[PDB]
Amino acid sequence: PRLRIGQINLGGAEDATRELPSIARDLGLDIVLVQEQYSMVGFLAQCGAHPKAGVYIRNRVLPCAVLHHLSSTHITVVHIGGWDLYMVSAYFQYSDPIDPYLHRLGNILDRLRGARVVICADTNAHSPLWHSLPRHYVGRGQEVADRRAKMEDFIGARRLVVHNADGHLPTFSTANGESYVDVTLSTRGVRVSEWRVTNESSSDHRLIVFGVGG
Repeated sequence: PRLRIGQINLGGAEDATRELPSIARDLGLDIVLVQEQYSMVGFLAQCGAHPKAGVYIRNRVLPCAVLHHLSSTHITVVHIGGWDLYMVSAYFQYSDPIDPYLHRLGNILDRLRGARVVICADTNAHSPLWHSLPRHYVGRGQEVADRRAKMEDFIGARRLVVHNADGHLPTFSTANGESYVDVTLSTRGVRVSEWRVTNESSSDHRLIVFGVGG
């Protein structure tokens, strides 16, 4: 009927990474787009020596192709056969300029022009688009403001849809407080349903779950 997707930054923790299979089984997730995984595990599609993004395919039989020419350590691109859907897991390194990542994503979207694409990214950016509070993106310095602007400009230029729904738990919780930096986007036309933030993961980030159609 519809694919069940998970999105989660694992904080580089081995335990949070190793608990994914059980969570996927419990919630019936088909695919989980991860960031900051403990890469030494063996159930993740990931690229490079020290990947910061990856894709976990709970059911191996599901036809899934990792697009090598479009993937890198921080952005993993896969194509799900049958559902004719491209999915992207991305990690925008905290404290580093966001520009390089947007250019990379832009190139990916250019090469996948006309296709159905879903992007699960830890943007480490704050915007009312994904329900960040005013105190998260206003009065927090020029970098936060610039990062927000660049992300919003990108989303607009690429005509992408933000699926994060209002009224849900913050996607990131630490000692400094709670924030919303994990975003679920897609090209126009892709139907995303039941989007929600859960407390299934032991990571400081909260596992996002949603469904996508064929």
